Amino acid sequence: VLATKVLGTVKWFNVRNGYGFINRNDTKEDVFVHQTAIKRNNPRKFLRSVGDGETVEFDVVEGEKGAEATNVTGPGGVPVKGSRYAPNR
RNA sequence: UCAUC
Repeated sequence: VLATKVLGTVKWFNVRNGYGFINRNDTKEDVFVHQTAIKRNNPRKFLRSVGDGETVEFDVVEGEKGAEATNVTGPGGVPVKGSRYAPNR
């Protein structure tokens, strides 16, 4: 873990490919986010996702190809909103 | 991992 409970804005997230990027609000740098790194998914949606432009809170770790987000939630640990491309329950 | 579901 390189940083804990960092706030960020999802740059974009591709539901079909299962990944995207988050822009850190502190450093304004992008970090990779994989679908499996989402800790609190939207219980009202199917599939694992975050939605473009959403505010998220996460840890930062060193990944294979640059820094990565893990333990992704909404701010204060609440569920994420998820992607418009992820179907609703 | 910069995609364009």
